[PDB]
Amino acid sequence: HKNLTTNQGVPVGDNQNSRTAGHRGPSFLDDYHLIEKLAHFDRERIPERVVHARGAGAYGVFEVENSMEKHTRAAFLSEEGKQTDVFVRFSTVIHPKGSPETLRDPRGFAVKFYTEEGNYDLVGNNLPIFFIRDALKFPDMVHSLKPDPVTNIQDPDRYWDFMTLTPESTHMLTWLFSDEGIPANYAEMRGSGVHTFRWVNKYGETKYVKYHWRPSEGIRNLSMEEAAEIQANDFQHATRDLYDRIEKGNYPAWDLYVQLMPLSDYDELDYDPCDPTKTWSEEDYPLQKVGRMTLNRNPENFFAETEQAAFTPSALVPGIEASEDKLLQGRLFSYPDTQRHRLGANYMRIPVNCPYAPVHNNQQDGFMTTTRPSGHINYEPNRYDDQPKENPHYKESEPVLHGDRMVRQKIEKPNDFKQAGEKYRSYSEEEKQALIKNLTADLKGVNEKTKLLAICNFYRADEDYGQRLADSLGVDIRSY
Amino acid sequence: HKNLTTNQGVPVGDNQNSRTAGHRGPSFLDDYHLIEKLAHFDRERIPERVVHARGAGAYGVFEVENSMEKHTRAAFLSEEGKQTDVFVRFSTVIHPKGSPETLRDPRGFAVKFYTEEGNYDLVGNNLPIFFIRDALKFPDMVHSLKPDPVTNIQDPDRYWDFMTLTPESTHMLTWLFSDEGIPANYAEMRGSGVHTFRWVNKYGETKYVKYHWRPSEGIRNLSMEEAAEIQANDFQHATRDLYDRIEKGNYPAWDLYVQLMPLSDYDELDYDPCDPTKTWSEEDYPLQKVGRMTLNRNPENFFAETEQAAFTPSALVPGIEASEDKLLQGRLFSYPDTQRHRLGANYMRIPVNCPYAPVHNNQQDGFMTTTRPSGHINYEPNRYDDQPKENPHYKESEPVLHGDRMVRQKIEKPNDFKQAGEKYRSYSEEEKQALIKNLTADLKGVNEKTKLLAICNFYRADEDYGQRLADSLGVDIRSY
Amino acid sequence: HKNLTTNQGVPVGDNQNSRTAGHRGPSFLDDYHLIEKLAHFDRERIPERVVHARGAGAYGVFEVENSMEKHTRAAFLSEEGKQTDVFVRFSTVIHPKGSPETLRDPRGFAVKFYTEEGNYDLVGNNLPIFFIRDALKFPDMVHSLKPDPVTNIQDPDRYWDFMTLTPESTHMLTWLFSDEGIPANYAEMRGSGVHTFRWVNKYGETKYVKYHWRPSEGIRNLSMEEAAEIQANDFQHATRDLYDRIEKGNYPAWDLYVQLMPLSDYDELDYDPCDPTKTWSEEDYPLQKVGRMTLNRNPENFFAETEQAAFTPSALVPGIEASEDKLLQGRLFSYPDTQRHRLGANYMRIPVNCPYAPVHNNQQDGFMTTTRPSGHINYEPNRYDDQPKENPHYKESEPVLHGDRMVRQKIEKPNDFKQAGEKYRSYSEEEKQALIKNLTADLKGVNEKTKLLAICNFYRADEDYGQRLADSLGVDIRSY
Amino acid sequence: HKNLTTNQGVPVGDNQNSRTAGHRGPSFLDDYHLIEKLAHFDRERIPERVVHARGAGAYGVFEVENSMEKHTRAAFLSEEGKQTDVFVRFSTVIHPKGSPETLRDPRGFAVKFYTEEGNYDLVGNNLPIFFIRDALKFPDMVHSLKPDPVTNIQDPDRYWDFMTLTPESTHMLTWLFSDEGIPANYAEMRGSGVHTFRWVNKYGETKYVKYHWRPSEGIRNLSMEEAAEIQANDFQHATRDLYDRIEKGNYPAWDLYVQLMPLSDYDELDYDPCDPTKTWSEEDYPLQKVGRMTLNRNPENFFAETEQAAFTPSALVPGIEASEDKLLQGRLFSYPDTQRHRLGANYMRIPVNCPYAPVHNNQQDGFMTTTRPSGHINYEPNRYDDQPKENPHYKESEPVLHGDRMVRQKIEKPNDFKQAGEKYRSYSEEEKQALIKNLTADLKGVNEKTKLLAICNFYRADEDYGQRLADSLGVDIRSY
Ligand code: HEM
Ligand code: HEM
Ligand SMILES: [Cl-]
Ligand SMILES: [Cl-]
Ligand SMILES: [Cl-]
Ligand SMILES: [Cl-]
Ligand SMILES: [Cl-]
Ligand SMILES: [Cl-]
Ligand code: NA
Ligand code: NA
Repeated sequence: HKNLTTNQGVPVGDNQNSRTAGHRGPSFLDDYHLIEKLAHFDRERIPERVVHARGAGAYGVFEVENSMEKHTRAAFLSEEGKQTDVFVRFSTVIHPKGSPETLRDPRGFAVKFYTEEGNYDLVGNNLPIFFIRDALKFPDMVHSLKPDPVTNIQDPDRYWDFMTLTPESTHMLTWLFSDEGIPANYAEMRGSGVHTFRWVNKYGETKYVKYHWRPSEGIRNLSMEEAAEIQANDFQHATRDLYDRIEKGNYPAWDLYVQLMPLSDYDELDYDPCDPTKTWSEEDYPLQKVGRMTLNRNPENFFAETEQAAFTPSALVPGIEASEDKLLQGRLFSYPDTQRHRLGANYMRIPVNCPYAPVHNNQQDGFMTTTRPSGHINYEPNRYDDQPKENPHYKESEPVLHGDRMVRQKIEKPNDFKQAGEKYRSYSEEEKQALIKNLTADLKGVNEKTKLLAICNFYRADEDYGQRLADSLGVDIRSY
Repeated sequence: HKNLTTNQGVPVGDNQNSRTAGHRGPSFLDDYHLIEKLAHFDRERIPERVVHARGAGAYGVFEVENSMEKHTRAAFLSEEGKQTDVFVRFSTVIHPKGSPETLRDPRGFAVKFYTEEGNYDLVGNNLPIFFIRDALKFPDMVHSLKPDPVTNIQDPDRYWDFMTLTPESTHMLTWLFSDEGIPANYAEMRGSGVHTFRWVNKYGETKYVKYHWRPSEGIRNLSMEEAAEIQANDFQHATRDLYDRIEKGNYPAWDLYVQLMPLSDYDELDYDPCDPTKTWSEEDYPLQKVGRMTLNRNPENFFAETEQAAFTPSALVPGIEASEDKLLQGRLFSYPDTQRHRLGANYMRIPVNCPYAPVHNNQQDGFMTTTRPSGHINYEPNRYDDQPKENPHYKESEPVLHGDRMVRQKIEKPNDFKQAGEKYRSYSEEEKQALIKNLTADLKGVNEKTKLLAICNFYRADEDYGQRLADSLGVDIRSY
Repeated sequence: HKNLTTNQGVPVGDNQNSRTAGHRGPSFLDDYHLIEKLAHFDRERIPERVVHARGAGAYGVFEVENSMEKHTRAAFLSEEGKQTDVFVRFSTVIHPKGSPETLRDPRGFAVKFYTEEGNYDLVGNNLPIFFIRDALKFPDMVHSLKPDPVTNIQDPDRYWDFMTLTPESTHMLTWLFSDEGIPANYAEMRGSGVHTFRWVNKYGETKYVKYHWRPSEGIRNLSMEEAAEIQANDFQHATRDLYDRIEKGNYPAWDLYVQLMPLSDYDELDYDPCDPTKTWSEEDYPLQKVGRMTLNRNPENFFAETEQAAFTPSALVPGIEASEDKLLQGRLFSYPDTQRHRLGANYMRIPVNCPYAPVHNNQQDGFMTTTRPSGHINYEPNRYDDQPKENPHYKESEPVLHGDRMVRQKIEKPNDFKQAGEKYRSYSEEEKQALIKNLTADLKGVNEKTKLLAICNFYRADEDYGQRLADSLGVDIRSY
Repeated sequence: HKNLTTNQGVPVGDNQNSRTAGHRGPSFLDDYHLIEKLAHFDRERIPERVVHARGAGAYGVFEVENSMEKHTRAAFLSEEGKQTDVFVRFSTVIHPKGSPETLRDPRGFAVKFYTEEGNYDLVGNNLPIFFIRDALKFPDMVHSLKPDPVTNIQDPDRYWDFMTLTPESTHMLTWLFSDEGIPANYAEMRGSGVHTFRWVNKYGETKYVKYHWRPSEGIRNLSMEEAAEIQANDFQHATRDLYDRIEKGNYPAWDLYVQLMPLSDYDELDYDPCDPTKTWSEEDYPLQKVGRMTLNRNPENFFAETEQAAFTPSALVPGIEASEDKLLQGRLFSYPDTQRHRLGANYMRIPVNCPYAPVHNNQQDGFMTTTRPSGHINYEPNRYDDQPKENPHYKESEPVLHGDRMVRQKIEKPNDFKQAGEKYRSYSEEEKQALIKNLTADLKGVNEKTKLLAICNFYRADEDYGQRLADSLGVDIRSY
């Protein structure tokens, strides 16, 4: 048995009735419990994520099967059997909190590893490539996909205007308009790091790496009709499914594989291996098993832990570094930036975001300082041997720069269409039909000129691809 | 033709490429256009409304048919034919911003009238009563209805626990579990002030008043199966329908009626006329036509005008005052309190929220001061005849207090069940069948003891009502 | 020995050099440690307090000498010898952070008692009365006293305009313009509750109470010239003194006394005992010793503890209640209101603001949720016997209302001048000379009409008082 | 004559009395004017600037005497007689908002030019060099100079610990401990760009540039004793002096000069010309007159205009670019980053911060959106010719990078002592005595080892310098 109290710790005498002039009169200003309770209620909500606002979280463990020390000094990967706690958030992308999990969208697949050398965040999606290759375009792309700023409803005419004028999107659209554009839930779902990163070993040697997550449950997708039948009765079916699996002891898992590529392989490929519109061949750069992640614990509070969770691709650990990928480069900035706005300056002290490894530094103050700081010395260098100092065992690598000037210029070998064609041809006939069906339903209402440009882009990917789409849309492409 | 610019007004040379070390190298910090554009992107979102987060707005006009000056000095009601501009937001209640408009919920019906004596907000719902009668309970009620704080899914076991232990909710639930719990859209929908207010005329005479909005388009509702079939294909159908009517010149309208009641009728009744769980008889207090409101204009920008719209029941104008209704009393505080958090201290300068009437006062500063203030004199009294002064022609009435002490105590004559029984019996047989069906589907999974208490509450309302519900839930109540 | 780390817990390799294109080239965006460290620096500051921005804090203990249970059920006062931890902040009033502590101003004297029945804040000043008697005037008053909104310099012509048109200020000005307007430091200083409060005992009986703190160190004050000489060499002398006394073990202390007055004495006094422009005669309502407070510990971090400290007069504990004082009434609202803005919705979780008594309630979420919440049940009533419940042993009293109606009307018997005359006459001749001197230097540049009004107000207080001031300002008042 | 109103535009009946239960009873919650007026009061303050918090602003004009088009395409410099409007803020550095203007500190000298090609901010100080050369050290440097985080008082032991361990500070300390460390006011004061920037002409040719502002009123300083005498009677004397000069038509002015240096001179020098601890010889790189800035207009409101003013070194206009200076490089980021926090995401719409040049882009939303946005198209590329497009006439230059790797490494030729020794010798004997006096008073209480290191640093600058300082501090340095 417990008293209900104010936030001052005074037991509440009456949690039913306001204080008033007799039993039916107007209310008094001197009712501290009323005003405190209402004022906190009035302040419960914080801004949702700018994208990926709808999602669900879980905790688990990652266990190493094959140590990776030949290729990376990363501590969490250093020995067979090593277990590292994780927190994971899965999400849709474009619509707000509260929106259905049956809509077409990439899915987010964000993993926070609480390592002995700091937190490492791998901020992936299910699909392994992206629509764009430079972060300067990201607000433009998002604004085109988001609901129209007048009507508040998503408009294909708007995003297809953008995508068509951005032909590097063609590979990604070829994946997203398969039925994999609507994963059945979060458990039966692919994961991908998307970018190339750099792995750096104890000798200072560097390889390029890609990450892949393979579901123990298998990959399963929904047709447009299957999605509509679910949407009719449950607009949070994937959140529900994740929670329910874990509560029942049916823990979903993913095996982590990597591909590894010598830096020197740049020069003989017909694409840029750091162009995030590209995959790497699994025949030429085979998947290598690393370990397995199992999610086995639901959060205790959705707001405190899942809504407030903060991931960033710049949360890198020794042995794992960014590549030169221009899309990645902007993400390094945008995440902690948006998080300072969304969550406050001190968002890294929110429990789910805290490292297991020690934090010592000379930062101070900021809104909601709750950590009980002490000491006179908040600057370095200083004369005190016991105060925190830099440690040169933990320097990052020094990537070679091939460029001689500060430039704004597209990468060489963009190759916008080749891999889209390759993906198209890799589809079964049944898969090709679904792609054409899904594209047609999306394109049939859009501006004719934009519709034609879309057909043209897909035709450059593969002639059959583009001709089938033209036929299905009733567009005659003879004069071209 | 226009240049794309930074916020400094410098034309942008290249809106495609980040600044990098050659065409493929990493990105430079000295790229003001990238950082500015990303940072503003990262800050687009503000907190959504704590309740009624999903909604849609429109502008229009209210015209007086019958001047109301014998009963209220309100300027906007003073003459036949007098037109007043309005802004209106319609909404659901419980789920977040992107959530479907096919869910069961009251609907918000908020009207801002830009009058010559200031803005008047009538912050209504479609349904004419409420679940509770004291604002102290509102965070409890909402927390029970909202998604479970662990799972992020709404749970009937939670809100039926609260509602059953809050028997004053019994009238409201008898309306909400009719098919009127799911209006077809925002146009074919009732509106209500819910509370009794006080109207005060030029002689200082006061009557109690209730407001009702009657749709020109008629009232239409959805069965659970009809709601599911719409939900399958459109989670924003009511937002779409409002915009589309207005874009096509098919402007929806509502006629405004009032009921008026002498203060002295308090003793003539077996309920409190300021208990918001109660309606007033239309036989005994007939509806009197006031005028008509027609919505004819969509906003130019959804975020700036609809998302940032701020209404409050305390935005009263001369001749219209609060009643002693303890639920209303809390609302007077909570809206501008939540708005200061949600929108900023200076939220009343946001264009949609600005009055048409002049604003002059001694308030100053606050975040985002954009109004070009001037002058040395920001205090009153002051010796300067030209500075703003108080005006005694605009004093409020002085309501009589019947209570002799500051108390926390329920109103007398709560009468929690009588009007619920009356509403039940007023239903057609078809309507009664839908109510039972809708209650049953909601109750069938809840805790058995709570289930029984719900049945009991409805049985106290009407024996047939409660017995039918018990039969439909397979609960044997012989022996109570 | 410790590593400097990022907020991700990664050891920092180099805390001296930014990442750049060779040893002298421009900087890279991929420098997580630079960006994180700068971005947090950029966010260190929060808004200062709207008034009382300059101040200093200390911890200590209050011990009861005489139990107060005949008069109040307050727990912290129940027994001889009972010790309660306190936090205290002392302050100036008008100028910002960083301003000198040699300026004329009331001094704040704010005490938080961490009691077994919740936190009790007594938010006093050194002087025992105030300038105004209704909170509606507080922003006007402050704006007049604050630096001019154009020039950023305080202007006597502005605040004497307000004060002279607000004759209730006349008693307060009679104390503030003694040399007690400029206390020597925070230790050698009076403290006062200012307001009448209500004390309620175990039988439900109520008395009015005033609080007084008497320094162990005695009261000492600075002449205008003494203040200037300090200001020359130390603009933070009182913050320095408080810290230094404590660091050297010379702990300052105050004895707490009360006056007590029957409610019934209202009707036979020639002033309102809840008018905060009034004191109560110490002959007629003698000082009664309660206990002693000793300050013996400096805070560990000034920002986290003293800057973030939040006091409110509405932090009342059982046995201690507001009076009807209309100035007090506004404070109940304003403090927690400002604090939600200044410190965040969860400011009560900041360590210095936390109660020692347990906190349990159904509030949730809000910016910077750090407390690891859990559970499904965030609503009451609920079916769970273990969840927090109200406790009827802790109801507040029910003050009798003597008023008929909701009114906006000055109190009866304002008596603006009588006590100001009595205080004048109580001054030694030296003290009377200082008063006249300090008033004269402040008034001599003000608008002649405002100057004459000031003289009149003081002449109504006491003829000799007003005549002396007139003589000293060279103003001939014979014709009046 | 005007009505005082609420923010809803309702005339106020009574601005003196709260609404209460009779003339003396407690206060009612239904008092919208009280709550609104107090709640806005409670939200007036915003965070002060993290450094340079104490300052004053004025408007004026800059006029070109000698067109600069041979060296820069900057529009505002393109023709003789061309006038550009400016806003200017002057400041101190380390202490908070209300702190005295008589303290030792660099002074800020920030100029915002409202040009036809956008706003150009030149964010200078009075002194022409800085303490450090890499922005990574800036929060360290500030934390050491700021008041101790425990005591709230500045401590020379703390900043001298840092500066002595940061020998690059030696030149700057040599200027700051002359009596120029305390300018007499803001008018009689030097201005400096400090950094080398790049000027780029219409042919794409680049030179290094330094900026210098020469006061029409001359340079005048205060001794320590002169400063104390002013501080005794006025802690805002420079704020006062600037306002007063302008109000009486005694407009202060500064002539702008530049030095220009070929990029190819890097190897001809024994220091790095982009090391901000270094000046360039006026013999070798002569001062060239550009034009004159006159300040002739005080702001209308100090908060709206001066407190909310936002400058950034990254507000560069075509023809003027950053140099590789690593200190500059961090500032490009930190200013808009801190401003978004301090002022809100939309701080560029605050009037003083608005460009005169047109602003069009695809940014949207954010707190306090007051600009009435419209249109469907908030993304680029898009199919619409009339929407804003990039303009390739406004590309920035492409600086040559001399580095081949991403490194964290100090510049070559730091040369920490040489220019300090040159400055020392350039002082008159009277100036040398003041420098020694000021350094001695600052150093005499610091830790002995730190004291010795300071002496060593200054002795490396010049033997006489160091020996005089050692003699004056009583430190025997013969064994070294
Ligand atoms: C320029 C490109 C991109 C930008 C600018 C960007 C920016 C952002 C931002 C600002 C957020 C909100 C973060 C928060 O509020 O805590 C976010 C979330 C997210 N992004 Fe991205 N993103 C980009 C590309 C990508 C890519 C390529 C992926 C996958 C590789 C991805 C996966 C995600 C995920 C999964 C989340 C949600 C993380 C969570 O669960 O909280 N993003 N992104
Ligand atoms: C209508 C009257 C008043 C209003 C509206 C008002 C409002 C405020 C506000 C808003 C603050 C800032 C609080 C914070 O940020 O924590 C403050 C501080 C303070 N006020 Fe008042 N105040 C009033 C009268 C008084 C009175 C009568 C006293 C003493 C009797 C007083 C003593 C103080 C003190 C000591 C502080 C500083 C709190 C601290 O140390 O942190 N005030 N006041
Ligand atoms: Cl921010
Ligand atoms: Cl640090
Ligand atoms: Cl006002
Ligand atoms: Cl707030
Ligand atoms: Cl609660
Ligand atoms: Cl843009
Ligand atoms: Na191994
Ligand atoms: Na010329």
